[PDB]
Amino acid sequence: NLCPFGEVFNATRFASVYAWNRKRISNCVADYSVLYNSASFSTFKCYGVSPTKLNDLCFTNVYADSFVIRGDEVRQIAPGQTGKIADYNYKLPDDFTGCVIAWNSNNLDSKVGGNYNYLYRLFRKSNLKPFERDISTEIYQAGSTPCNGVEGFNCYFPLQSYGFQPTNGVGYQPYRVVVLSFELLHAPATVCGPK
Amino acid sequence: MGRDPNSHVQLVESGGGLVQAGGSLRLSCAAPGRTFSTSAMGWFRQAPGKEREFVAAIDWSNTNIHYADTVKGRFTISTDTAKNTVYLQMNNLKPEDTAVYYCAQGGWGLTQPISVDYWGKGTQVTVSS
Ligand SMILES: *[C@@H]1O[C@H](CO[C@@H]2O[C@@H](C)[C@@H](O)[C@@H](O)[C@@H]2O)[C@@H](O[C@@H]2O[C@H](CO)[C@@H](O)[C@H](O)[C@H]2NC(C)=O)[C@H](O)[C@H]1NC(C)=O
Repeated sequence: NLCPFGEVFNATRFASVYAWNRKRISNCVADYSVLYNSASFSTFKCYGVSPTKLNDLCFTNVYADSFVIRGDEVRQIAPGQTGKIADYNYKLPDDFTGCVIAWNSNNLDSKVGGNYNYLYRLFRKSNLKPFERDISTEIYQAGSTPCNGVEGFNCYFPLQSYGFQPTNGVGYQPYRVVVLSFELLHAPATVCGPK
Repeated sequence: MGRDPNSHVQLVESGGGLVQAGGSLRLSCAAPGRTFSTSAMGWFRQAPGKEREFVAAIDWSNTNIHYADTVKGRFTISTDTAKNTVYLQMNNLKPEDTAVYYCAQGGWGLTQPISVDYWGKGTQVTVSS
């Protein structure tokens, strides 16, 4: 029973980063070689594990988080980073155990006139904790005047659209990102390599 | 003041200097290993007119050690137990080892040993004949 990685990486549609998707992966054999032999990824790095050893390891829980961000924001999907993605949308732990995988999706996620379906959070009263998700749409109080859900001066709707356009430079183009987290919790293993 | 001078993660190298060929020298890199204990630590070097090249890599558990072929049997990478410092012990130094040596923190890459997240400022090593 092979793990449903084709579902995660080859899905027609990806989530916005503020509403990033989580898929639990369990009770299956994980052929990471379909990934670590492929040459389609612009980013493929792991923390606490080596990419060539994943086929020899067993884990209690495996989660696949996926979303779309700009190419020049992929750097923020790393331990210790700051910026609107790391602070307000998707936060990796400082001691992250897992892998970060990304690839250019300009051919799929850009549109003439701009694809406005992909959103990110621009304002928040505090930084996200690791693996936290915030899907609220409350008006952000940037000044001394309470907003009371009314959008206006100093009172901002907290989400903004990327507006991906196909003629953008590579840094401004959309990138699809999958974060694999490998969890050990003193229980039997559910996900193992093809051994 | 490593490549991103405003980031929370900072790496500071020390120990560079002038050494005679055949001598030894140990570089140090202060690093936030207690906090970022799962990241890969590595050493790079860049000589004048040449591209930066990989030298050595290690995790904070003193395992998963990688070496470039040019330094195998001469260089040794290691960490301290409290996860505060990375080291590059250098033995039987040659003139070709002259370069600015950079410390780096990142993840274990698929196409290369380390996909770097953070860079140090570098320390100059000069080997004379
Ligand atoms: C994600 O899909 C790629 C692309 O595969 C193509 O589309 C599939 C729906 C199916 O119709 C394939 O036959 C197509 O080639 C997968 O990459 C392929 O992987 C197989 C091995 O499983 C390899 O023989 C092919 O050469 C690959 N094709 C390309 C274009 O690289 C990939 O494996 C899928 N990802 C996951 C995680 O399953």
